[PDB]
Amino acid sequence: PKVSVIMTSYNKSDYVAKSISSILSQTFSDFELFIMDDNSNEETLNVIRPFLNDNRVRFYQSDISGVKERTEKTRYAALINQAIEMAEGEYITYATDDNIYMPDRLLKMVRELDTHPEKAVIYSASKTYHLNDIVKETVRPAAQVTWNAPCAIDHCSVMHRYSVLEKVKEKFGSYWDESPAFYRIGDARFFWRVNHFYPFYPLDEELDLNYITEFVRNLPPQRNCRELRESLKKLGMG
Ligand SMILES: O=c1ccn([C@@H]2O[C@H](COP(=O)(O)OP(=O)(O)O)[C@@H](O)[C@H]2O)c(=O)[nH]1
Ligand SMILES: [Mg+2]
Ligand SMILES: [Mn+2]
Repeated sequence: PKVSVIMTSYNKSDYVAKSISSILSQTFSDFELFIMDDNSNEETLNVIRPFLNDNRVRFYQSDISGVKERTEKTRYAALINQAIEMAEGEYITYATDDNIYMPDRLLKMVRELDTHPEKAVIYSASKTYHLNDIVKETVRPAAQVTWNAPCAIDHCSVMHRYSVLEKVKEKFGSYWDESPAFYRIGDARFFWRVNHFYPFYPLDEELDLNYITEFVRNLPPQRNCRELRESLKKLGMG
């Protein structure tokens, strides 16, 4: 396949079917979808089950159980790293169990990378609807090329060439950072690694949507956004 979509899942039974359906109905259909379930409860696994009949889905379930194992590593970074090692696509993109892709997301992002060989990482705008009907609507624009993506751009709004993963692994030893000190902001920490070598190019369209309507005590102190952002400003790549 041209694209590898990597989705992480953990106990969001009321949302995961809408997320998976949004990917399977994409107008660009040449992808493989990894569904990396982190050993969710029965209700969630039963919602996911029928989607395993789609021949593009590659379903993996971890054996993770209990607070020690849940807090040893940033779990979605570990699962994304596992999927990357099995990925066959030229372009890599990410999805979560509570985010929805707009129907033309893959077509438009693939076209941006096919059309501009000089771009290696692209990001789109993102929208969040607050329900209570809609009480609030938030948009995260994609209006400029940026060398400082941490906490400005979400996990679910990006697509990049597989070759980006090579450069990152050469300097850092892994793709995503599995250290549990970056649990709250794992996507930002991966973007911080990518931003040592590549800027993020904007695609000014809202292509992903979010609907908002013992574990925490066993994590190490959480590093923050300001730390990553200041570190890149200091790095001075743009
Ligand atoms: O033990 C866990 C907890 C979460 N996740 C996944 O991590 C991603 C980010 O999680 P969450 O939505 O809880 O984070 P937030 O929205 O706070 O960034 C989601 O795909 C979850 O399914 C996971 O794989 N294992
Ligand atoms: Mg987040
Ligand atoms: Mn979430």
